[PDB]
Amino acid sequence: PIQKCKPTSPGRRFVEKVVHDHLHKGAPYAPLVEAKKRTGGRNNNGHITTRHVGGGHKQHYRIVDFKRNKDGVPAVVERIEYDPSRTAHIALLKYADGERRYIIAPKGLRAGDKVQSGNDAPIRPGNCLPLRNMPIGSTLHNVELKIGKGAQLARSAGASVQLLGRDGSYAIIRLRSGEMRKVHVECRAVIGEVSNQENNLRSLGKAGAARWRGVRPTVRGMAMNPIDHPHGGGEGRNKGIQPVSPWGQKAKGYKTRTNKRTTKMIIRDRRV
Amino acid sequence: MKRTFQPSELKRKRVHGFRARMATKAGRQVLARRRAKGRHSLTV
RNA sequence: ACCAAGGGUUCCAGUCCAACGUUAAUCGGGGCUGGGUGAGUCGACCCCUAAGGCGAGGCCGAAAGGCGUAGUCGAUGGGAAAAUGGUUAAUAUUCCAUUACUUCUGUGUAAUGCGAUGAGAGGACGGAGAAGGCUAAAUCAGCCUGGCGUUGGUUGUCCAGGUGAAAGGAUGUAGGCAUGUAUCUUAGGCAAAUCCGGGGUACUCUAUGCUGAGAUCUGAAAGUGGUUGAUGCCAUGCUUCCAGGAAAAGUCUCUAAGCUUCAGUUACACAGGAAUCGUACCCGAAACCGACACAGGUGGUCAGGUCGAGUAGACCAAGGCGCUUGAGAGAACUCUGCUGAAGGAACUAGGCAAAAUGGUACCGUAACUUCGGGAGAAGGUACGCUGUUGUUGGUGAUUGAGCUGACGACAGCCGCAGAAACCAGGCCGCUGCAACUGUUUAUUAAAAACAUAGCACUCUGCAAACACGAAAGUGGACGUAUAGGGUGUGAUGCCUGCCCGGUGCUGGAAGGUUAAUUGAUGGGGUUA
RNA sequence: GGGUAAGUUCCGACCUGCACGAAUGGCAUAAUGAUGGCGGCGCUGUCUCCAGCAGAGGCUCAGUGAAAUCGAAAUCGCUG
RNA sequence: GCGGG
RNA sequence: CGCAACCA
Ligand SMILES: [Mg+2]
Ligand SMILES: [Mg+2]
Ligand SMILES: [Mg+2]
Ligand SMILES: [Mg+2]
Ligand SMILES: [Mg+2]
Ligand SMILES: [Mg+2]
Ligand SMILES: [Mg+2]
Ligand SMILES: [Mg+2]
Ligand SMILES: [Mg+2]
Ligand SMILES: [Mg+2]
Ligand SMILES: [Mg+2]
Ligand SMILES: [Mg+2]
Ligand SMILES: [Mg+2]
Ligand SMILES: [Mg+2]
Ligand SMILES: [Mg+2]
Ligand SMILES: [Mg+2]
Ligand SMILES: [Mg+2]
Ligand SMILES: [Mg+2]
Ligand SMILES: [Mg+2]
Ligand SMILES: [Mg+2]
Ligand SMILES: [Mg+2]
Ligand SMILES: [Mg+2]
Ligand SMILES: [Mg+2]
Ligand SMILES: [Mg+2]
Ligand SMILES: [Mg+2]
Ligand SMILES: [Mg+2]
Ligand SMILES: [Mg+2]
Ligand SMILES: [Mg+2]
Ligand SMILES: [Mg+2]
Ligand SMILES: [Mg+2]
Ligand SMILES: [Mg+2]
Ligand SMILES: [Mg+2]
Ligand SMILES: [Mg+2]
Ligand SMILES: [Mg+2]
Ligand SMILES: [Mg+2]
Ligand SMILES: [Mg+2]
Ligand SMILES: [Mg+2]
Ligand SMILES: [Mg+2]
Ligand SMILES: [Mg+2]
Ligand SMILES: [Mg+2]
Repeated sequence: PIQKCKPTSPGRRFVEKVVHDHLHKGAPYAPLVEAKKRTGGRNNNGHITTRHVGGGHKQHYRIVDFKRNKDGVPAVVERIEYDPSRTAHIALLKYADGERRYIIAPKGLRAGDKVQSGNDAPIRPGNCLPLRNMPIGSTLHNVELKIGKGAQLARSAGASVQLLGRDGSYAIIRLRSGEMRKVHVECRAVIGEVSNQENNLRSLGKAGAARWRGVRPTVRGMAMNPIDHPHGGGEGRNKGIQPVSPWGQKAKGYKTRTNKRTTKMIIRDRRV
Repeated sequence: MKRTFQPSELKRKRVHGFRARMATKAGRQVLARRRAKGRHSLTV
């Protein structure tokens, strides 16, 4: 779980690290990793399009099987592994015919456990099933939105959705944001909650720890000049302005959703 | 002090070289202008 | 001292001195004439790819053009192979001698399945730390040669100089890693596979393989031992931590296709090849970047002795230099230092600057504290040389010699002073601000400014919000609400009261007002 | 009130807050700071009040040889 | 110029 | 009292 560090120096006083004794200490499965170069938040044109991005440790991308399209074949868990690209752990499945794959690890999955996919799969954490065959009230993760595309929803370290009920060709689920949504019943989900789940109790402790994760420092617009930010200027400390983004969009409460194409799939949003 | 020039021949040829000028419309207009002036060196 | 970059003949020799050289110059990086750079193994070229670039088609765009697929380029990274000695005025891992190694060709001989653009393996990789085994190197000894000292002594336990052949071949150790072998089988590997992956059996795990420094053997006038000992090597190893650590080819396995008694493959033998370009010289520099033969800047490599923790420092070696105006004099004044009676901050905006402290071991050390600190708090003692005596460690000739490390106890001797020179913290009390390490006005501001971990609010359901872009599209993110963006605050402790009238924002939609649109009415003009 | 012989600064109080005040955060806070203020021990040429000495310039000789400026100059004081 | 008082 | 029309 969480281990607090002794204050043997000022940069250690507040470092709360997450420690897991069951994670594989060793190299990732080599056929399933590829290179992942850093962007710095720069697009095609070479412009910065996302601020506060840059640096960080070199990372390989693990190829996680989000589609789980190997149905009917049982698989056994070989090990649980650190994945630098996400906040959850990953499980290395060895299928019954020798194929090795990566999946998002469920909360209680350990080495030696068995998972399966398809319509026939038993109700068991790590089993991928269409939303038709899931029992109401179940805790799911790794939920599809389009048929055949792969898990898109509830993938982060402690995520999960509630299956609230199916009516027609749409199951109604509740998301972590507090939002009630409908998803086609041919979409697949996985049983259980996502693995890591104390990822949000950690404490970085020092600035350099944030730099290791590829985050660059944030500068307040209050600290800038008027040519740089709409909050800039002023003798001394002044913020005589309704808070706003660097490009002039209001920052407290102003809603920015403008997609009209999928609004009929939202039963109840958050803030209700 | 460190001064601004700091030579490197590869970088010179990749920024201001003949093939770098010939690769765009504006660089070929540079070459046409320097031929119109009668320069003895077209490029670096 | 040697490279890269950059320079471009400055390199070497002969000759000349007008100009250039902050003076003269017979000299020169100056003038004139001539010479000089030798490669299968060094580097580049070459094969391979990263970031990025270009990009057939394609998508987008008034045009110009933009993005991008297939591909094709692009090193700062991956991919064959050489050492020792000698030689020029100037080149040498290139020339010569000796001894190697790599990879190609052919021409044969003997054996017989060869296999791709496909699949697999491998190449293939982080930080930190530690133990060991070694070796270079250094030093001493041994040996060879010479010497017998301008002044007391010096035929020795004396002085000085010289003196340890590498790559490669064989061997396969210290260490490191993997249990291996056989057989049957198989929802996987775009199709095939005898291959890889997955299953099952039997024996093995005091077993097999791979890898591997160094030693030994060989190479091959003195030319042999000890000690210390690497940052080099084993080691791309091992342990541990989290922030989780290139790619592709060369290489190996497998079959597809295609051939088939051939071709191809592999074992050996014979003969022959390995092109092209660079190679001089300069490298804290008078040759590069600074207008200069300019106190600046310039990446990597090597780096000996005494003492020393040390690549600090003092003095030296190898090597290289005396910095391209000198000669006098020895005024004020300026700069840079040294010392200074008595006093000791009275100076001054201000102890500014100077003076002072300073090492090692041991003793001792307050408030306060987030229990880690504070703290080297403060402060104090000892320290040289000579001899005597003890414990101990490491190597290991022949159990233990010789060499060598560490720690003490006594006794004496000398000086003003034993940390001897160089080197090398000043300290304490109260208080504001910012938690802290960091960052910043290149060139008058380093801070209380910025950032920060932490906190909160808010937006965002994924073709996400948001940003860039004319669009295509790209980033966000090969992420998915424990995520991502914006805003403020700023560790931590204790906390964070009241106000929704104003301006925002969010929700509501009864009513008023209200655009394009539509075109009912009414009015006019024309005249049969 | 303390500190000094003597304190517009400093520290501790008081509250009459011209015109503090709670995430443009309030009040504290160990550690940290080439941070601001004040005090002390040591130490001193900072000073009373400067003296001597060393090196480098200055000065003289030989050689080379600038610069800014400049209407023209036979370019004194005082009072007006 | 359209509604309200 | 509000909403909307303003080019001597
Ligand atoms: Mg951000
Ligand atoms: Mg500012
Ligand atoms: Mg503005
Ligand atoms: Mg103000
Ligand atoms: Mg010469
Ligand atoms: Mg001359
Ligand atoms: Mg010459
Ligand atoms: Mg393009
Ligand atoms: Mg085209
Ligand atoms: Mg290429
Ligand atoms: Mg290279
Ligand atoms: Mg030479
Ligand atoms: Mg490492
Ligand atoms: Mg004599
Ligand atoms: Mg070539
Ligand atoms: Mg040379
Ligand atoms: Mg030098
Ligand atoms: Mg200059
Ligand atoms: Mg000179
Ligand atoms: Mg210079
Ligand atoms: Mg030195
Ligand atoms: Mg005195
Ligand atoms: Mg005195
Ligand atoms: Mg005074
Ligand atoms: Mg005074
Ligand atoms: Mg001072
Ligand atoms: Mg001093
Ligand atoms: Mg600070
Ligand atoms: Mg600092
Ligand atoms: Mg700076
Ligand atoms: Mg400045
Ligand atoms: Mg400054
Ligand atoms: Mg602030
Ligand atoms: Mg705070
Ligand atoms: Mg005072
Ligand atoms: Mg305030
Ligand atoms: Mg408040
Ligand atoms: Mg506030
Ligand atoms: Mg005083
Ligand atoms: Mg006169």
